[PDB]
Amino acid sequence: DFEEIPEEYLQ
Amino acid sequence: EADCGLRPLFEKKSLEDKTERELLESYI
Amino acid sequence: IVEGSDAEIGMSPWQVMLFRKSPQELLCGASLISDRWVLTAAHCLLYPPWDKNFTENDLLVRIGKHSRTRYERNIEKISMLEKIYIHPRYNWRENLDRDIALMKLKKPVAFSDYIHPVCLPDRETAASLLQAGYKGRVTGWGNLKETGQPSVLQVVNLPIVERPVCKDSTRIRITDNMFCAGYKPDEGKRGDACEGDSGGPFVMKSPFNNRWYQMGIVSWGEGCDRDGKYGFYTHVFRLKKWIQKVIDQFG
Ligand SMILES: N[C@H](Cc1ccccc1)C(=O)N1CCC[C@H]1C(=O)NCc1cnccc1Cl
Ligand SMILES: *[C@@H]1O[C@H](CO)[C@@H](O)[C@H](O)[C@H]1NC(C)=O
Ligand code: NA
Ligand code: NA
Repeated sequence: DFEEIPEEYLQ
Repeated sequence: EADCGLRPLFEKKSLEDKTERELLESYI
Repeated sequence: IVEGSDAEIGMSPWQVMLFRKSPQELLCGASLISDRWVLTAAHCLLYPPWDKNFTENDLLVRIGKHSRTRYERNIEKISMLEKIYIHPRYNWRENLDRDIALMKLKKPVAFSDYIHPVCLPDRETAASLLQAGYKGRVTGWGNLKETGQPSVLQVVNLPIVERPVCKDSTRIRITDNMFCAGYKPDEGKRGDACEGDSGGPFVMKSPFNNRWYQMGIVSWGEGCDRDGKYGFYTHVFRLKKWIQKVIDQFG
């Protein structure tokens, strides 16, 4: 339901 | 900090939001 | 938020969204109180009855948001957590007494038109404004009704309620570390926090210095926007000594 956020923030 | 609670798009430009007056009116 | 309205752009620039990394989902509201500190409800991070016990690496905070679900490129800023601090006497066992937590960000967030901290109350501002009938403002991306979800941040203004009325509305034991707010059945108007609004701010605009102060944290209720029920909020000033101790020691 949420737009994916930039991968940099999940590293 | 010293600038807390002053919103860039409202207080800082002396613009009021649509319902803040409702709060002020209740502060009797 | 039930029976509220869409926030204006930049209306609540201290609004923070607590976001779960995996699965990606909204966890709670929160508020920005400085460039490195975020305030929320303890139950947003720790609530054993529901098997909730988040650690720093489970979470992100998203600051400067308006849309609930969109990634707001060039506007919102996403920050990782350095450390979580929960009130040592937070009562998750009984009644959510002292429902407060701080989160220290790994890096300071840059302030902007959409990102700016709220003030915490001193004793006098609290004494002057925390009075029955005085209205505060609650914001969040939580559910629009008890039993759906908003496109953008919601806002509702609600009056503080007399303590005896708060007490008489519920079987749960209330304490001096809580206050309640909402309209009475006879007053006509409506509105409440709901699921998903947890941890967000109850704010008041001081008529003395025209600054916004966070008086409460969305803590608990029984249902959402029920007649004869009221929302309960952590009393931020009553717990400010703890807030200050944490910030002074770990800042
Ligand atoms: N419904 C419970 C009532 C309660 C209160 C104290 C102790 C145990 C249970 C509640 O609000 N809870 C249980 C734990 C967290 C909190 C919550 O959901 N808060 C968010 C909320 C949900 N629905 C309506 C209003 C609110 Cl503030
Ligand atoms: C919650 O998590 C922490 C750390 O993983 C743990 O030490 C604690 O015992 C857990 N339960 C609590 C605080 O009730
Ligand atoms: Na009671
Ligand atoms: Na109600």
